[PDB]
Amino acid sequence: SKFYKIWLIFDPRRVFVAQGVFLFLLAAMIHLVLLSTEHFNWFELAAANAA
Amino acid sequence: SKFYKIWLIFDPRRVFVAQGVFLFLLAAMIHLVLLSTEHFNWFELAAANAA
Amino acid sequence: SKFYKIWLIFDPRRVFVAQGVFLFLLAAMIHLVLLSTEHFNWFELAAANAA
Amino acid sequence: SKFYKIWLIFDPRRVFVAQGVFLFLLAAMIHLVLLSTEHFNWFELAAANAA
Amino acid sequence: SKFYKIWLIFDPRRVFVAQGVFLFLLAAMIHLVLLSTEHFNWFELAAANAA
Amino acid sequence: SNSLGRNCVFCHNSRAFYDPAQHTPQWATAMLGISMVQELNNEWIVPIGEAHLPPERLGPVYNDVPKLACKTCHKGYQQPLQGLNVVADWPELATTEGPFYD
Amino acid sequence: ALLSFERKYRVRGGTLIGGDLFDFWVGPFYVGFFGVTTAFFALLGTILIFWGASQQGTFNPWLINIAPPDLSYGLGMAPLMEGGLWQIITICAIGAFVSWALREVEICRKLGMGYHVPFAFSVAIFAYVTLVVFRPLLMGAWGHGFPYGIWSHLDWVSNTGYAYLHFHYNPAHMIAVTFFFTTTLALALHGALVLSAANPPKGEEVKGPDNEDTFFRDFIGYSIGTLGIHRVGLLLALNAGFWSAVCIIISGPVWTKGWPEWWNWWLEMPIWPS
Amino acid sequence: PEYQNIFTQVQVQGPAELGVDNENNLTEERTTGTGFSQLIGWIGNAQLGPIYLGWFGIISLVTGTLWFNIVGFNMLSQVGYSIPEFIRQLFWLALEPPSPEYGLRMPPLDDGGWFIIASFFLLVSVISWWLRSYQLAEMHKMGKHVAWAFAAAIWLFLVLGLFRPILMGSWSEAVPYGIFPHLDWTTAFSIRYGNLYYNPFHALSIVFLYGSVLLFAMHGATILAVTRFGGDRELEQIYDRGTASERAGLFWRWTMGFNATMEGIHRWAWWFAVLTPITGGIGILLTGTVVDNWFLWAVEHNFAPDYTQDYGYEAYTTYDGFLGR
Amino acid sequence: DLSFTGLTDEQAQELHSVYMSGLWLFSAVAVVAHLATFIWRPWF
Amino acid sequence: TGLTDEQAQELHSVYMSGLWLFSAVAVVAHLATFIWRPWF
Amino acid sequence: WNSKNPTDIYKPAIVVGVAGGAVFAAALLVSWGQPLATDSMQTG
Amino acid sequence: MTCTITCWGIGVLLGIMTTVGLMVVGWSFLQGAFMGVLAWLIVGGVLAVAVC
Amino acid sequence: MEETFFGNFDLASLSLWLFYGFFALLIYYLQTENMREGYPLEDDDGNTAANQGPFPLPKEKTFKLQHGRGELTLPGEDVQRRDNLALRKTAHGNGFPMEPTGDPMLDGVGPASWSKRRDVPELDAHGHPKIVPMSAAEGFGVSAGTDPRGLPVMAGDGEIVGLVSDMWIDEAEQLVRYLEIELDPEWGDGKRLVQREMVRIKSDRVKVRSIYGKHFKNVPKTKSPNQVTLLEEDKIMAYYAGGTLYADESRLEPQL
Ligand code: BCL
Ligand code: BCL
Ligand code: BCL
Ligand SMILES: CC[C@H]1c2cc3[nH]c4c(c3C)C(=O)[C@H](C(=O)OC)c4c3nc(cc4[nH]c(cc(n2)[C@@H]1C)c(C(C)=O)c4C)[C@@H](C)[C@@H]3CCC(=O)OC/C=C(\C)CCC[C@H](C)CCC[C@H](C)CCCC(C)C
Ligand SMILES: COC(C)(C)C(=O)/C=C/C(C)=C/C=C/C(C)=C/C=C/C(C)=C/C=C/C=C(C)/C=C/C=C(/C)CC/C=C(/C)CCC=C(C)C
Ligand SMILES: COC(C)(C)C(=O)/C=C/C(C)=C/C=C/C(C)=C/C=C/C(C)=C/C=C/C=C(C)/C=C/C=C(\C)CC/C=C(/C)CCC=C(C)C
Ligand SMILES: COC(C)(C)C(=O)/C=C/C(C)=C/C=C/C(C)=C/C=C/C(C)=C/C=C/C=C(C)/C=C/C=C(\C)CC/C=C(/C)CCC=C(C)C
Ligand SMILES: COC(C)(C)C(=O)/C=C/C(C)=C/C=C/C(C)=C/C=C/C(C)=C/C=C/C=C(C)/C=C/C=C(\C)CC/C=C(\C)CCC=C(C)C
Ligand SMILES: COC(C)(C)C(=O)/C=C/C(C)=C/C=C/C(C)=C/C=C/C(C)=C/C=C/C=C(C)/C=C/C=C(\C)CC/C=C(\C)CCC=C(C)C
Ligand SMILES: COC(C)(C)C(=O)/C=C/C(C)=C/C=C/C(C)=C/C=C/C(C)=C/C=C\C=C(C)\C=C\C=C(\C)CC/C=C(/C)CCC=C(C)C
Ligand SMILES: COC(C)(C)C(=O)/C=C/C(C)=C/C=C/C(C)=C/C=C/C(C)=C\C=C/C=C(C)/C=C/C=C(\C)CC/C=C(\C)CCC=C(C)C
Ligand SMILES: COC(C)(C)C(=O)/C=C/C(C)=C/C=C\C(C)=C/C=C\C(C)=C\C=C\C=C(C)/C=C/C=C(\C)CC/C=C(/C)CCC=C(C)C
Ligand SMILES: [Fe+3]
Repeated sequence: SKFYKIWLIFDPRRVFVAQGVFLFLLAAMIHLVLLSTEHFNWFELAAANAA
Repeated sequence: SKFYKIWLIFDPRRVFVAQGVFLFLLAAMIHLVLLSTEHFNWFELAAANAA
Repeated sequence: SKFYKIWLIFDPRRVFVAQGVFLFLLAAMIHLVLLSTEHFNWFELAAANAA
Repeated sequence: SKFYKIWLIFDPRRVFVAQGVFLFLLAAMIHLVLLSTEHFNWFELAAANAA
Repeated sequence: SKFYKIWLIFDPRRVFVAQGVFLFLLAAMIHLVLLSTEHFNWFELAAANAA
Repeated sequence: SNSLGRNCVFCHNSRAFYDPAQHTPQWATAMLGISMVQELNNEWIVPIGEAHLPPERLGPVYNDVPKLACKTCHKGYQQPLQGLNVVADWPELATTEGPFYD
Repeated sequence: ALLSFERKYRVRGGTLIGGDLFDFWVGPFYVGFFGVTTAFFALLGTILIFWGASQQGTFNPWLINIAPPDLSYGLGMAPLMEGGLWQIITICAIGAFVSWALREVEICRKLGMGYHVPFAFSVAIFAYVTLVVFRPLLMGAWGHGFPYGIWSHLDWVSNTGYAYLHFHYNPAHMIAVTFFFTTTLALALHGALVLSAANPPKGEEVKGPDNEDTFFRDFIGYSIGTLGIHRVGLLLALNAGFWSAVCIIISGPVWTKGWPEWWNWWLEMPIWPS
Repeated sequence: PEYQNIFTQVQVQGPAELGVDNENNLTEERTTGTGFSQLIGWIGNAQLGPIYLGWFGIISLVTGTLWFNIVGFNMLSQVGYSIPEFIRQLFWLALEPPSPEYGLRMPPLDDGGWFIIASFFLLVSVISWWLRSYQLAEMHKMGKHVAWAFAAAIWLFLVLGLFRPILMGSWSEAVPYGIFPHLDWTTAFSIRYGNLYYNPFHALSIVFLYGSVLLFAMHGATILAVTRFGGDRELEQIYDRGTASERAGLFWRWTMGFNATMEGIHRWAWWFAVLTPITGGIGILLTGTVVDNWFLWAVEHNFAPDYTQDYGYEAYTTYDGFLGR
Repeated sequence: DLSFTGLTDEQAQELHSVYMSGLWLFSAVAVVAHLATFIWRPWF
Repeated sequence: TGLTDEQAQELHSVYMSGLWLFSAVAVVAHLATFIWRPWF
Repeated sequence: WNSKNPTDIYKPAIVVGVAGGAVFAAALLVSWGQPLATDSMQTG
Repeated sequence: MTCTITCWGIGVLLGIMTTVGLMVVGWSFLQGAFMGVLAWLIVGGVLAVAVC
Repeated sequence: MEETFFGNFDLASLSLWLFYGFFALLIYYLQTENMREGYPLEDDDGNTAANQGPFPLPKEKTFKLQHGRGELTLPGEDVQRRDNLALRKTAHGNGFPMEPTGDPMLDGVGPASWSKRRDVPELDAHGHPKIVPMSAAEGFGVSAGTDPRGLPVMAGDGEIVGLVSDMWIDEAEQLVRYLEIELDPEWGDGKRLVQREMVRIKSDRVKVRSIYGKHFKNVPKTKSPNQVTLLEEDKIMAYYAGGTLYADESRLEPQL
C-alpha cells in the first residue's frame, strides 16, 4: 500500500524517539504487571520451587 | 540488511549519550530489583549459607 | 578491535573527568553497600572475632 | 610506561588542586569512620586499657 | 627531591595563606576531640590526679 | 495527653479519630478510665466531700468539692509512678473482702 | 524545534563540568553533565516507585505507598521491601533535585543572566532536605520522613501535626503560614496590575508603568514599584520556604511537649499581675 | 560577587509624583499629602504617596472600625475592663458566634447578638472596599482584574461566614473573631467533618496555594535574573519584546520544555491565585451540607490508603525499653 | 621554561628553601610536643 | 594599594616588638597559674 | 626581587575554611555526639 | 549609612545583654529574649533616628 | 442533599468533574495565550519545522499603543528578528550549539545578543523620554546610599577605565537606571553607559566585573547625550552581560 507516506507527515527523528520511549515504558509496564501477580511472578516461583 | 542508515538520521554523539544513561539505568535497576527479592539476594544468601 | 574511533567523537579530556567521577562514586557506593550488611562489614567482624 | 602524557590532557594546576582537596576529605572521612565504630577507636581503647 | 618546582604552578602567596587557615582549623579540631575523650581530657585528669 | 505526658497519636490515628479499627490498645484502657473517673467523682469523691470538708477546701467560684481526673493519679507520666508495683505490698487495699496475703 | 528568536542564543560554552561532551539540546530541553545525572536519578527513582508499587499489590496512584523503615532500624539501612526502597529513592530524589538546580546554573550561565532561579530552588530543596534527612538525623531514625504516596504523605502530616496536640500554635507555623497567604495575595495583585494595564476596556489605549504605579497609590496609598514587587515577591516566597523548614525542624528535635504549652512563657511573665 | 538586585545601592529622590489624571478628575478626592521613607526605599519605592478617598473607601473604613471596636470592646468587657489582663489574653479572647440553639434567629446580645451586628458591619466594609477597587479601575480606564481577583477572595469570605451558615440553617457555623480562636475553629472544623485533608477541593485548593508560592518564586527570581536587561519593565516588554523577555522565556524552555510570554506569565499568576479561594470556597460549601464525613467519603470512593502494620506501641517496643531501664 | 606563576626556575628554588626551613621548624616543635605527650599519656 | 620595602621594615619591627611584649605577659601568667594550680 | 602582579590571595583561604568547617563539625558530632538525643517511640 | 547600621548593631548587642541580664535575676530565656528583642527594636530604632 | 444520583456519585462528586472540565479548558486557554510571540517554531536552519505542537496558535489580539504609536497584533510576523547573524552550525543536524564566526561581543550573539527593538526612547505618561541624566532633571538628588558620581570605575581585571561623570535616572519611578562612564584616553574616547544592575558601588570606587579594561572602548554608544532609545538600551545591556562569558577563555571553558 501507501503507508510509507507517513514519513511525509511525521519527522522520522521525532517518531523514532517517541516510540523508543513508548516501547520501553510499554515493556517496563507489562513486566511490572506480571511481577505484581502471584501466578506469573518468576522471582517468587523460583523461591517456591526451591522449597 | 541496511540498518546502518540509522546514523544518517541520528548523530552518533547524541545517541551514545542516550544509551549510556539507559544501559546503566538498566544495570542499576535490575541489580536493585534482585537485591529486594528474598531468593536472589546474594548478599543475604552468603549470611544464610554461613549458618 | 577498532574502538579507538570513540575519541574521534568524544573529547578525551571531558570523558576522563566524567568517568573519573563515575568510577569513584561507584566505588564508594559499593563499599557503603557492603558496610550496610552484617556479613560483609569488616569493621563489625573485627569486634565479633575479638571476643 | 607512557602515562606521562596525561599532563598533555589535564592542566597540572587544576588537577593538583582537585587532588589535594579530594585526598584530605577522603583521609578525614576514613578517620571518622574508625572513630564512629567502637573497635577501631584508639581514644576509648586507652581508657579501657587503663582499667 | 625536586619539589621546589611546586611553586612554578602554585602561587606561593595563596598557598601560604591557605595553609594558615587549614593548620589552625586542624589544631583546634584535634584539641577539642581530646576533650570529649574520658582518658585524654587533661582538665579532668588534673582533678582526678589532685584527689 | 497532658496528664499522660503522651500525645494524640499515642491512642488515636489522626486521619480517623472515630474508627475503632484505627485505635491503639491504649485507647481502650483510656476508655475504661473515663468510666472510672465518672464513677469515682459522682459516687465516692463528691458525696464524702460535701459532708466533711471544711469551707477552705472548697472551690472559689461555686464553692464545690474538689474532683479528680486523669492527672490526679498520673501527674505527668504514662503510668502512675511509671508502672511501679504499689499494690503487691498492700493486700489490705487490694480488695474489699478481707485481705488475702496467701 | 527552535523558537522565532532562539537560534542566536544557542552558543557553545557556559558549562560547569563536562564541556562540550554533553553540551547539546534534546528537543527543547538542554542536556548538560547534570542533565545526564538528572535523567539517570529521576528515571531510577521513578522505576523503583513502580517496582515497589508492584510488590505493594496496587498500581492505583492514590493508593501507592512507599514507606520508610521502622524506628527500630535507626539510622542504618533497612531491607528493601521493609523500608529500604524508600531510602534508595530518597538518595535518587536528592541527587535529582541537586542536579536540577545545578543544571539551571548552566542554563542561566549560558544565557548570561543571574542565578536567582537556582538559588530560589535551593530553598525548596532545603525544605525537602530538612524533612527527609535533617530532621530524621536529629531524631535518630530514618522512619521520621514522610512516605512517598499521594495520599499517604497527607497522613504523615496529619499525625505529625497532632503529635504536638495543636500544631496551629507553633510560632514558626504561625509565621510560615502568614507568608503563603500573603505571597498568594501579592501574586494575585501583581498579576492583576500587569493584566489590567495591558488589557484595558475595549477601545482604550494600553497603560504604562505610571498608570499602574498610581493605581495602588489611589487604592492603598502606597505602591512598591515595578522592580520592588518582584524583589519583595521573591523574599516573601523564600521566607515562606525557609520558615516552613523551621517549624518542622523544631517539632521533636527542639520541642517535645504540646505546642500550646510553649506560650506559657508569655502567660506567666513576672510583669503580669496575679 | 556579581551584584544581586536585592537592595538598591543608591537612591534618588525628587519631587513627589501626584499620579496621572484624566477627565474623571481623580485629583479632587486625593489627599495631596506625601512622605518619603528611606528605609522602605532600599527594597521598593520610597514614596508614601497620596491616597484616593471617595465614598466606598470612607464607608468601608468607618464600618470596618465599628466592627473592630465592637469586637474589641466586647473583649475588653469580657476581662472586666482590666487593661493588663486584656493585653495578656489578647490572642486568646474573641467574640464567639451564636449558640447553635438559636438557629438562624437573632440571639441575645451576650450570646452572639453582638456577633451578628459586628458581622453586619464587617460585611458592609468588605463589600465597600471591593466597590472601591471596581470603581478605581473604571475611573483609571484599566481592566477590572484587581476587582475580579479580590472578588475571588470574598467568595471564600462569604462562604465561610455567610453562605454556609444559611445552608446549614444556623448562625453558629460562622468563624469566631479571635487570633487563636479562629485557629481553634479551623482545627475543630476539620475534626468534626471527618478529615479535611480528604476533601478533594481542599486538596485542589492546596495545589493552587502551593502553585501560587511556587510560581511567584519562579517569577520573582526570573525577573530579578533578567533585570540586567531591563526585565523589571514588564509592560514595555509586552508592547516591544526585548532581550529580557527572550532570555527569560528561553531559560524555562531549556529547563522544563515550555515557557510563557511577559504577558502570559501574569495570566498563569492571576489564575493560580484566584483559584485558591474559589476551589476552597466550594469545598467548605460542600462540607456539612452534603458530605458530613470526608474520610468515609474517601473510603467509599477508594482513595484512602490502607495500612497492614499494628498500631499499639507494644508492637514496636516496650515501656521499659523506651525509658532505658 | 614551564611556569604558571611567573617565577623563574632559580627564584622558586630560592623561595622553597625558606619554605622548607619554616616547615621543618614548625614540624620540629610538633614532634617534640608529640614525644612529650606520648610519655605523659600514651595513646597506644 | 600595596606597600614598599621601607614601610615593611617599620611595620614588622613594631609587630614583633608587640608580639614579644604580649608573650612576655602570657609566659608569666602561665608560670604563675601552674604554681597556683598545676595541670600536669 | 619580588613579583608585582595582582592575585586573589584570599580566595583559596575562604573555600578551605568552609570545607574545613564541615569536617570540623563532623568530627565534633562524632566525638561528643548529639547534644539532645530526643529518642521517640513508634505507636503505629 | 555606616551609622544607622552601627546604631542597629548597638541595639542587637543590648538585646543580648538584656536577655542574659534578665536570666541572671530569674525569668527565663524566652521571657528574657522577648524583652531583649523588644529592647533591640526600640533602643536600636531610637538611636538610628535620634542621631544619624 | 445526601442522596446520590447513581452508584456513589453525589453533588460533591459532580462538582469535582465540573472543575476537571473547566481546568482542562483553562490550561488550553492559558497555554495558547503564551504562544503570541516566538511562533511558528522553525528549526536550526531557519525553515519552519515539521512539528508545531499540540496547541494551535491563538486568534489575533490588538494592543492600542499610546502616544500615537499605532496598533500591535501580537500573533504574526515579529519585527524584533535579527538578520545576518554571525553564527555557524557546529553540526549538520539539529540540537547542537552555534559557534560565532567573529567577535561574539561585537557581533552580538549568545549572551551578548540584543533584540531589534524600536529605535525610539521609552516615554512616560506625559510623553517625554523616560530615562534622562540628572543634569537635565530638576529637583532630583541622591537621598540615600553612596553617590557614585566622581568615583573611579574599576573593570573586571582590576584596570581603572575612568571616573563616573553622570548617572541616568527614571524620574517617573525615581529609580537609577544607568551610570555614565568618562573613559580615560588610554582605554576609550568618550562616554559609555552601564546599567545599574551590573555595577557594585563601594565607598571609593564602582566595580564592574563582567567587562575587562580592553572591552570598554567597544561598548555601544548613544546617538544623543540626552536620551537613549530602546534599541540602544538593548545593545548596551547585552554587551555587558555578554562579557560574563566572553571576557576570557577561562569563563567560557568549564569550571571543573
Ligand atoms: C545476581 C548474580 C550476580 C549478578 C549478575 C549479573 C549478570 C547476569 C549480569 C550482570 C551484569 C553486570 N553486573 Mg551484576 N550481578 C551481581 C552483582 C553485581 C555487583 C556487586 C558488587 O555485587 C556488581 C558491581 C555488578 C556489576 C555488573 C556490571 C559488571 C554489569 C552491568 C553493566 C551495566 O549495568 O552497566 C553498563 C552501562 C554502561 C554504559 C556504563 C559505562 C560507563 C563507563 C564509564 C563508560 C566509559 C566509556 C568511555 C567513553 C570509554 C569507552 C571505551 C570503550 C572501549 C570504547 N553486579 C550478582 C552477584 N550482573 C550484566 C552485564 O552487563 O554483563 C556484561 C550481566 O549480564
Ligand atoms: C515472564 C516471562 C519472561 C518475560 C517475558 C517476555 C516476553 C514474552 C517478552 C519479553 C520482552 C523483553 N524482555 Mg522480558 N520476560 C521476563 C523477564 C525479563 C527480564 C528479567 C531480568 O527478568 C528482563 C531484563 C527482560 C527484558 C526484556 C527485553 C529483552 C524485552 C522488552 C523490550 C522492551 O520492553 O523495550 C524495548 C526497548 C526499546 C525499544 C528501546 C531500546 C533502547 C536502545 C538503547 C536504543 C538504541 C537505539 C540506537 C539508535 C541504536 C539503534 C541500533 C539498531 C541496531 C538499529 N525480561 C520473564 C522471565 N519478556 C519482550 C520483547 O521485546 O521481546 C523482543 C517479549 O516479547
Ligand atoms: C486542622 C486544619 C485542617 C485545615 C482546615 C482548613 C479549613 C477550615 C480551611 C482550609 C483552607 C485552606 N487550607 Mg487547609 N487545613 C489543613 C491543612 C492544610 C495545609 C497543610 C500543609 O497541612 C495547608 C497548606 C492548607 C492550606 C489551605 C489553603 C489551600 C486554604 C485557604 C484558602 C486561602 O487562601 O485563604 C485566604 C482567604 C481568606 C483569608 C479570606 C479573605 C477575607 C477577606 C477577603 C479579607 C477580609 C480582610 C479583613 C477585613 C481584615 C482586613 C484588615 C486589614 C488590616 C485592613 N491546609 C488541616 C486539614 N483548611 C480553606 C478552604 O477550604 O478553602 C477551600 C478553609 O476554609
Ligand atoms: C486568596 C488569595 C490571597 C487573597 C487575595 C486578595 N486579598 C485582597 C485582594 C486580593 C486579590 C485585594 O484586592 C484586596 C486589597 O485591597 O488588597 C490590597 C485584598 C484584601 N484582603 C486582605 C487581607 C487578607 N487577605 C487574606 C488572604 C488572601 N486573599 C490570600 C493570601 C487574608 C487571610 C489570611 O484570610 C486576609 C486577612 C485585606 C488587607 C484586603 C482588603 C480588606 C479591607 O481593606 O477590608 C476593608 C476594611 C477596612 C478598611 C478596615 C478593617 C479593620 C481595621 C483594622 C480597623 C481600623 C483600626 C484602627 C486602629 C482604628 C482604631 C480606631 C479606634 C482607636 C477609635
Ligand atoms: C521493569 O521490568 C523488569 C523485568 C525489572 C526489567 O528489567 C525490564 C527490562 C527491559 C525492558 C529490558 C529493556 C532492555 C533492552 C531493550 C535492551 C537494550 C539494550 C541494547 C540495544 C544493547 C545496546 C548495546 C550497545 C552497545 C553496548 C554498544 C557498544 C558500542 C561500542 C562502544 C561501539 C561504539 C564505538 C565507536 C568507535 C563508534 C565508531 C565511530 C566512528 C566510526 C566515528
Ligand atoms: C494496561 O493494559 C495492559 C493489558 C496491561 C496492557 O499491556 C495494554 C497494552 C496495549 C494497549 C498495547 C499497546 C501496544 C501497541 C499498540 C503496540 C505498538 C507497537 C509497535 C507499533 C511496534 C513498533 C515497532 C517498531 C520498531 C521496533 C521498529 C524498528 C525500527 C528499526 C530499528 C528501523 C530503523 C532503522 C533505520 C536504518 C532507520 C530507517 C531508514 C532510513 C533513515 C533510511
Ligand atoms: C546498584 O547495584 C549494585 C549491585 C549495588 C551495583 O553496584 C551494580 C553496579 C554496576 C552495574 C556498575 C557496573 C559498572 C561499569 C559498567 C563500569 C565499568 C567500568 C569502566 C569501563 C571503567 C574503566 C576505567 C578505565 C580506566 C580506569 C582507565 C584509566 C585510563 C588511564 C588513566 C589512561 C589515560 C592516560 C593517558 C595519558 C591518556 C593518553 C593521552 C594522550 C596520548 C595524549
Ligand atoms: C578528622 O580526623 C581526625 C582523626 C580528627 C584527624 O586527625 C584528621 C587529621 C588529618 C587528615 C591530618 C591531615 C594533616 C596533614 C596533611 C598535615 C599537613 C601539614 C603540612 C604540609 C605542614 C605544612 C607546614 C607548612 C608550614 C607551617 C610552613 C612554614 C613556612 C614558613 C612560615 C616560611 C614562610 C613561607 C613561605 C616562604 C611561603 C611563601 C610565602 C611568602 C613568600 C609570603
Ligand atoms: C579546647 O581547645 C583549646 C585547647 C583551648 C584550643 O583551641 C587550643 C588552641 C589553639 C590550637 C590555638 C593556637 C593558638 C595560636 C597559634 C595563636 C598564636 C598566637 C599569636 C600569633 C599571638 C599574636 C599576637 C599578636 C600581637 C598581640 C601582636 C602585637 C602587635 C600589635 C598588633 C601592634 C602592631 C602595630 C604596629 C607596630 C603599628 C603599625 C606600624 C607602622 C604602620 C609602621
Ligand atoms: C484599643 O482599641 C479598641 C477598639 C478598644 C480595641 O479593643 C481593639 C480591637 C481588638 C483587639 C480587636 C481585635 C480583633 C480581632 C482579633 C478580630 C480578628 C478577626 C478574625 C480572625 C477574623 C476571623 C474570620 C472572620 C470571618 C471568616 C468572617 C466571616 C463572616 C463574614 C463577616 C460574613 C458576614 C456574616 C454575617 C453573619 C452576616 C450578617 C448580616 C445580616 C444579618 C444582615
Ligand atoms: C596564699 O596563696 C597565694 C600565695 C595567694 C596563692 O595562691 C598564689 C597566688 C598566685 C600564683 C596567683 C595566680 C596568678 C594568676 C592566675 C595570674 C593570672 C593572670 C595572668 C596570667 C595575666 C594577668 C594579666 C593580664 C593582662 C593584664 C594582660 C594585659 C593585656 C593587655 C590588655 C593587652 C591586650 C591588648 C592588645 C594586644 C591590643 C592589640 C591591638 C590590636 C591587634 C589592633
Ligand atoms: C614531671 O614531668 C611531667 C609533669 C610528668 C610532664 O612532663 C608532663 C608533661 C606531658 C604529659 C606532656 C604534655 C604536654 C606538654 C608539656 C607540652 C606539649 C605541647 C607543646 C610543646 C606545644 C607548645 C607550643 C608552644 C608554642 C606557643 C609554640 C609555638 C610554635 C609555633 C606556633 C610554631 C610555628 C612557627 C613558625 C615559624 C610557623 C608560623 C606559621 C604561620 C605564620 C602560618
Ligand atoms: Fe511580573
